[PDB]
Amino acid sequence: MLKKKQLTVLDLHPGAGKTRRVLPEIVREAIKKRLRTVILAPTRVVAAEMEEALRGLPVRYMTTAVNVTHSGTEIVDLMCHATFTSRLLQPIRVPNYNLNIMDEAHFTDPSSIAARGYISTRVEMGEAAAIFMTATPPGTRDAFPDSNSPIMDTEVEVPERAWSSGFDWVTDHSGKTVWFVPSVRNGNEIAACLTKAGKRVIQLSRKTFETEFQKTKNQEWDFVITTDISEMGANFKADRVIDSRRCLKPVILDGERVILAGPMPVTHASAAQRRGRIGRNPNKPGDEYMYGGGCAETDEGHAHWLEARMLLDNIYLQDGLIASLYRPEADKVAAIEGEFKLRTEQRKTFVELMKRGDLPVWLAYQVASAGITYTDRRWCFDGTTNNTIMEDSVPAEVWTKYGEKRVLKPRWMDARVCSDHAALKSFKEFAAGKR
Ligand SMILES: CCS/C(=N\c1ccc(CC)cc1)NC
Repeated sequence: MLKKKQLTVLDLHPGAGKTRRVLPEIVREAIKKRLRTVILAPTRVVAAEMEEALRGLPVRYMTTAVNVTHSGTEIVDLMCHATFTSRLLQPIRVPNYNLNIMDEAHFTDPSSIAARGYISTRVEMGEAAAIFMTATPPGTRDAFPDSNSPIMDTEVEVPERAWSSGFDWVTDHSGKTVWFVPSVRNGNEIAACLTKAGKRVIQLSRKTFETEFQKTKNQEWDFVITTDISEMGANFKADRVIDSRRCLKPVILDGERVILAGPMPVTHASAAQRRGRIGRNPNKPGDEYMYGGGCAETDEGHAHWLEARMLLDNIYLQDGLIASLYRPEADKVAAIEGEFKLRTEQRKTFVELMKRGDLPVWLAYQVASAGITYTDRRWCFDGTTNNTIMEDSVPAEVWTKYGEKRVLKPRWMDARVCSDHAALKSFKEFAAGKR
């Protein structure tokens, strides 16, 4: 695997030992061969689990999720997928790693797709080797792969709202369940229904993941209600997965707005990953997987692939060349390579709106390409009446940095800035000039 050119896809089934068994062997060989190596973790939780599997080995942890006193002589760096992509975009020089290892290489967030694009392009140019570790490579059509122990698979109607009757099997269970819901708001309703029935529930989503995940180890629970973020290496000591088989899909309409379409079917890769949370202990056969819908290729036309192109167009590769998306996932978007390339100043605004502004990639691009500077928030208020953001059935209001009370009405509407209470609160703070 460890030779210039060559991208290897390590596709062992979920729980086969890619992270705890194969990864340390690869790292030992890389260090023996003096290969400058990067290990890409999807989340800070996976970064912490990787330190445990790699303990002793000289690895430089470029994350605050690990508390290690480095020696300065490490030739292996470990960082999150987003950090790698972020450093590539920023003026900081990123080493030209001879070996690029991506754990949970199926992650569909824009920064993970862009990282795959950049790395596979360097490999195609003959400059580096790469290893993509995932049980579900792009384009997988099997939602029921192998497991460490047999799983009972059952197609059943799964509630997506609070219920009074008709789903006794859900609450009659005496074990631990991980339940995948299509959104934070849908999970809040199911969590409330289960709590009212006497169950102890933990909720996980992208924003709360590190803090709330600790509770799955620190306390006794009956249910974990989670969004699709738990498909990325989140390990639970559970005996059942309930899977709605649904997700929200960001869709760019007329090149002018982003809506959260659906809920709609998950991909086969997402279903296999959700199911893959259980059946991991060869001594506990019979873990259950209850699923409530079929799979579909909902990654085609999904905004994340277009956002990945906006990122790759603004990353230096060599002269005017631009990194292409990883070949198996390149047809998911219809885009011209280079169409989102920004001049140095607008590029800096683009980066700062994502990094400091915490805006979605698509929204950051619309603001930066319009020649608007980072601190100029007049665009949050001068959109059409149909772009009015609503808070509890009434127009949302903020005090501008000037001291004026105004209705939140952005020139570009992206549904992700107000898809839950937390997102709308962060967007209100941005529109007010508070970051
Ligand atoms: C706070 C009261 S309004 C204010 N600025 C303006 C000025 C003009 C207009 C358009 C009539 C709106 C707003 N600053 C504090």
